[PDB]
Amino acid sequence: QLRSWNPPSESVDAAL
Amino acid sequence: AQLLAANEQKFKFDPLFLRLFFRESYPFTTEKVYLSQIPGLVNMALYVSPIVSGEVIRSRGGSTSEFTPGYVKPKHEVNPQMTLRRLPDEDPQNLADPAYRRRRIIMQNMRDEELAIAQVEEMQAVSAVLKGKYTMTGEAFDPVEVDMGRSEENNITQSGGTEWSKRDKSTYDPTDDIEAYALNASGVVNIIVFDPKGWALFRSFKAVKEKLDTRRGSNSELETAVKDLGKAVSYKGMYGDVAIVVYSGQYVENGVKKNFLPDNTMVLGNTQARGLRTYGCIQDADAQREGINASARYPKNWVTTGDPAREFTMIQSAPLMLLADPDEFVSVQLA
Amino acid sequence: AQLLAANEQKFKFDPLFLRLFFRESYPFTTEKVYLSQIPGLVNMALYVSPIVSGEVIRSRGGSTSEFTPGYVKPKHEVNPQMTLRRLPDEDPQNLADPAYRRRRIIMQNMRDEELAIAQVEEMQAVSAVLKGKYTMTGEAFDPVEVDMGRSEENNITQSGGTEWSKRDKSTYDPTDDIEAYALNASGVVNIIVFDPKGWALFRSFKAVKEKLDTRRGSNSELETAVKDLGKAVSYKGMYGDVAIVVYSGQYVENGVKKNFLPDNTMVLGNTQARGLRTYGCIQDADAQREGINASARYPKNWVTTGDPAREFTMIQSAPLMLLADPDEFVSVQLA
Amino acid sequence: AQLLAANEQKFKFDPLFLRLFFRESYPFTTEKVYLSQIPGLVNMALYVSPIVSGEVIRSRGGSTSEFTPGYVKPKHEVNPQMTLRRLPDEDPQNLADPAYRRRRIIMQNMRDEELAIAQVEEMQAVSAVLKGKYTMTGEAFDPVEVDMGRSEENNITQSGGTEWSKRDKSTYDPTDDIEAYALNASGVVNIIVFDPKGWALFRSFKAVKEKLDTRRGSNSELETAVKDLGKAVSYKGMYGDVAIVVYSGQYVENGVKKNFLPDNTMVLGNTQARGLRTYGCIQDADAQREGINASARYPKNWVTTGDPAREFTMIQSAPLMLLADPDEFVSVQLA
Repeated sequence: QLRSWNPPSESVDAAL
Repeated sequence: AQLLAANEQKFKFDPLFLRLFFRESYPFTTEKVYLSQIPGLVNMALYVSPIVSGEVIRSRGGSTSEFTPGYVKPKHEVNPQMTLRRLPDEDPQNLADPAYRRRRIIMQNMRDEELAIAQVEEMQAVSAVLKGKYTMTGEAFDPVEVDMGRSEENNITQSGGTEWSKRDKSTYDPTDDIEAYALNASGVVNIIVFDPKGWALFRSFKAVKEKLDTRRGSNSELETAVKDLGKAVSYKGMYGDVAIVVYSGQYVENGVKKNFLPDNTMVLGNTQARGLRTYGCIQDADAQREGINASARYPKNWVTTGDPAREFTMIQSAPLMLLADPDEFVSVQLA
Repeated sequence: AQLLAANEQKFKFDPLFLRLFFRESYPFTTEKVYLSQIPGLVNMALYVSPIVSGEVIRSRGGSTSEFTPGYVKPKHEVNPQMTLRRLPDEDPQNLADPAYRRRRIIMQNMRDEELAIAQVEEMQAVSAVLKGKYTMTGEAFDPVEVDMGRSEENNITQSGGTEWSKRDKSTYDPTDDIEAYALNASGVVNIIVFDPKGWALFRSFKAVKEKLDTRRGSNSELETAVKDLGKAVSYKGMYGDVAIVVYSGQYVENGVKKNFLPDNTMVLGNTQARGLRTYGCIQDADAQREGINASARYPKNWVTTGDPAREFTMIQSAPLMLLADPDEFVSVQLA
Repeated sequence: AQLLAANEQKFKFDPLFLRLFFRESYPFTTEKVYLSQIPGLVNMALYVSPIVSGEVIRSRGGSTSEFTPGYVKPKHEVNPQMTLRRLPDEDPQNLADPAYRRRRIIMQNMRDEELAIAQVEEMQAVSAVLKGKYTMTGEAFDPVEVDMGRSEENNITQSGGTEWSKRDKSTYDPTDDIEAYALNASGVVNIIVFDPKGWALFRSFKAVKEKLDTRRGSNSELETAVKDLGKAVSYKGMYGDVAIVVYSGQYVENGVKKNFLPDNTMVLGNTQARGLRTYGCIQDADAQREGINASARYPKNWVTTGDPAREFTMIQSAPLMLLADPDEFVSVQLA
């Protein structure tokens, strides 16, 4: 289920 | 199913044909090519007396204005079941993501798609400037011969009379034949691009090898073009006045691979010959209601619900690229 | 109707005649050309005794100072009803704009216009340095012959006596004829530009082909000029001392196209011959009240209200380019 | 009549002779050149014992110290009756001004003037380093031969014995002759500047063409000099050790034009040979009472009242440029 929504591992600004 | 804007390549590396001879793109809102509609060369001499001015000048009514563009719309699946092309060690955790795998696999799929249409377009180009005839053909489709009008003196053959193979490998100079075929080309020839063994028997003559300049002597941006496409175009060097190139490009067909070029052929002409890229209608409801009926290419990512309940990448185009002046190039089959 | 300043090309690519031999522009505030008014060559030898100085030196009163410049003012429509030249995929949404379509179509229209005046000017140039006579002519206009004064020894013919075709294709050397025609040219000849078949029978002699150097051996900026205009000027190479070029330019007249050059002709002269570009009055009320009566060219975009209620692009000029020394070039018709 | 300070050019573009070999300017307050007065090379070896010091060392009394400088004072009119050189569209309203027309026409007139004196000075230079003799001559003036003293081994000829034309065009190497003529040159030769056909038969030998390096391999500021004067000096390339240049400069005489260089000539020497630019008195009352009796050039703008009631630009100079060591260059006429 984590497939359709994915967080990168980085500072929040460059992750958003 | 991802949006239309996910179609970023910045990879335009066609082998010097659709980018150098055939820049003259004409995508239409209409199905066929209407050469009467294209202005092409304009009636470009007459003036009027110094009292008043004359009549209205139009697009000078091309005699034949009806051919079928090659509306090519292939597709593929980007099903997230594969391990993909892993560029060396850029964090395979994102490949583990279905999102990143799916987006870069649609990247890979679509790039395969436009290079497919590019290679079929290059086969169209090689047919075009090697015989003036193009076979608009396919199964469940009538074969239309699209002829630019290549003349007989543009199809004169080296094997006729005396062959270069049947000549002195040391003293004979094929330059005489070079201007012999260049004179009836409606212009100056500045590239002598051969197929490999054609250039082989061309250079077998000594006069060629001590007449050619191996040095750079950088003439134009053709060296830059070769540096870009170091794959299948090979800048042999200077023959003095003219540039010597060899094309050894290959197409990988349904079960086998083989070169684009025939055994021993040549086209003598300019680097600035006029090439038309007329483009037909794009038969996609999305394309019509957003106005991409007149364009080059159209990608899309899209889900099928039901029997083939899956998701695909679809590429649609309709090129009918030709040459404005078929007489510009003399097409010769070699010894 | 758009302003005068919308006349930006940065495209000056005339075929080495109006840019290399005929740089000597003289736009006037007066209708005709007054060769007495042009200083031309100045009386340039005499000094005065070391006590006092002598009389006043003038422009040395040219004998003939009355010819009619070719006041050429054509026009076209830029009616926003066409689909235009679409450079590959630079956002056709702006073409959908009437503003962008109209501005780049006036761009296209006007560029056609100056290349039209340039090609008619090149026909004037080829008439000028091939016979010394120019036909200032047109319907509803008297034909004035404008003669620089080309001499008979500048019109001597190769077919007279022995022809190069009627010579040994292997042992005869046409260099002897080269200096024979170059001696009575009032200077040194450093370009041997031929028309295509003229160069063909020139090079048919072996002595030519083992006397010429195919190498670059870059002598001057003529290689740069050829790289610029890779269209119709072809730098064959070095003949050793002299440069070998071939011009195969073509003009596309009212219904057909044909080369500028006659069948087999030659002009022997320098690359620095003096060429005048006298320019007449510009008959446009705008030009007079803003002082463009003495200039090269004049564009305008302008609306007609009433019967032809439309909008047009108008180009006006008046060149009468000639050669200062007709004896500088020997004009020879070949075998 | 405008002031003396209106003499701004910043245009010093002499063809590498008066700027590179002949930098050694000596304007005098006295009429003639007094080579005894010039120190030239100084007696430059002897020391004195470690007890006391010796006699006084002078300028070592040149044997011949009397030649007539070429006092050249031409002039022209700048009468505001012409339409002038109109640089493209910089507000012809100021040309409509008599003030701006007159000032930029004195600009044009005077620049013609110094380029005239520069071209006659270059003819003096080519006579000087091609035979060691200069003809100080003119009508109503006795012809003085000014000789630097070029030796016989500096005038040895290629046609003597075996000619390069009368040699193998493929295997013979003229490098042997190159050091043969360079050895008796009182120094090292680093430029092999030819006249055009001289370089043509020089390079006709194959050994030359596979011995020369076409590459930049930028040796010195000579490439910068060629980039500056891209007109008539042509940097062919490297011959390996030595630089290969060709000068094809031309002077446009009273009725005709012809090259500075003779048919086939060469001077072998250094780029740092010592060249004197002795300058005589300037015979102008203005020059004497403001101290410009010892200078390079003198302009003036000035009105005549009376019979030739007009206004003129007057340029005055007196060069007698020579070479300090005529033996520095070996002058050879070629095959």
